[PDB]
Amino acid sequence: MDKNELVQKAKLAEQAERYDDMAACMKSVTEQGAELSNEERNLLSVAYKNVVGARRSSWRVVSSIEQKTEGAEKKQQMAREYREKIETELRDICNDVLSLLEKFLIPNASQAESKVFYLKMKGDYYRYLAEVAAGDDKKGIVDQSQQAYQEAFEISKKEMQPTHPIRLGLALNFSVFYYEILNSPEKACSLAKTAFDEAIAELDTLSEESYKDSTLIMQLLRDNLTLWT
Amino acid sequence: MDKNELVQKAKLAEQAERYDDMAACMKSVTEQGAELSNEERNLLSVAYKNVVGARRSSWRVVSSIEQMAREYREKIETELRDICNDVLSLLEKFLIPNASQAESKVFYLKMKGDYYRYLAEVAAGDDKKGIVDQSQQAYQEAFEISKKEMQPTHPIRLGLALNFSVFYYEILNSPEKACSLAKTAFDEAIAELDTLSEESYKDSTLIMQLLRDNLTLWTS
Amino acid sequence: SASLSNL
Amino acid sequence: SASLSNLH
Repeated sequence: MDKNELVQKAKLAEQAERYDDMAACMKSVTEQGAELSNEERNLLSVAYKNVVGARRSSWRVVSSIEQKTEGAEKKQQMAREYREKIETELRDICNDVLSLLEKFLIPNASQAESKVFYLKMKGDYYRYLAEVAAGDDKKGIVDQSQQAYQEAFEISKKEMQPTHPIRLGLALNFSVFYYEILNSPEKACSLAKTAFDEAIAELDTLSEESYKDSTLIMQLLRDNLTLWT
Repeated sequence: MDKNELVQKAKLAEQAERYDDMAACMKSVTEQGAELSNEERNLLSVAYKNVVGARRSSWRVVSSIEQMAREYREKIETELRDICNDVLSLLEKFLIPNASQAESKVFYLKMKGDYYRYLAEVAAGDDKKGIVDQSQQAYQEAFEISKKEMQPTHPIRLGLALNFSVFYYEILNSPEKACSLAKTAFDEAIAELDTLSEESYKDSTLIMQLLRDNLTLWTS
Repeated sequence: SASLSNL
Repeated sequence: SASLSNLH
């Protein structure tokens, strides 16, 4: 198939809720080397968000079961080994996406909006690696994630209005990074509060195509604020 | 690995919502040739209900949209067919011949009817006929055994009437038989509520409500 | 149109 | 904690 066919198959897969197919389709599209359209970018992002999301969810369930079975070693052993099998799937998927990010998506990003999107995505998939990293390894991974978010943050702060959904969304995920990964509720709250308030101050800048997304993300930022305090 | 380990892994797979793992685990248990317990039997059934369920759901979305669609719908259908065949194979080679008890024979014959029904949902050629007939044969025999051997409030018997009545409505296009079967199953259960057990009454009453929901829809 | 799948 | 994934 060629670009157009793959992209249509990916849209088909999405509707069938067959996210591996969808991901595989968009991966191939990305590998033909051309800068993705906005439509393609979202299809890629959606595909892998679901593929990785299934593992993260399975990991937490199985990991929880593992910690709850201190004192039942046969069960705790079966849990651990299964957590590890799931973890390998999780890692391979993140490595898969980070690989597409270095080789294709980040170097080919022409406009600021795209560079923020991809750098945020990179922060995201290093964050997911950080969710399960033990080591002797954790630090370097955590660091890669913070650098990608930070670089993205600086570009969105320079280039985007505060109601832009890509910027609010970066603030959201970067703030989650601070709370969950760096364990700093104050830095998380600060980033989240700042982004919400700056958006509140400029609601007239909302567009027809963006305001739903923008205001939904704002609600998320405020929910995290409420939770975290 | 052994039975108990595999079963325990299947329970982990379920909690993780990883149904391919769950189906594979229970398939392996099934392949050891020993009759499954009630627990294991349910684990097997739940595992494949989900695996086949995803395909049935994707088929309907894609069939409806239908180009690219036709080629993809066929891909899903082949998966769907391979899954049904896997389960129907386990039923012939292991589950049905080893069903020593009447309850298991009904359960498995129902499952056989179910999985031919899922095949029938997607059969279009003159191949449909034999498949449809296969589903009815399995349903009919299970029906006869449950009437002979089970109370009308038994959840497995009520569940069979339910799916069998769905067979008449959806596959054979026969709302009158569907209603007739559903109503009889419901009324006969209503006539003997004292036969409800402690361990079963929740399932039994929920299935009755489903039967009645189907009755209501089909006569509307 | 519900089968046993609903439980 | 809610991330952008939680958007619908």
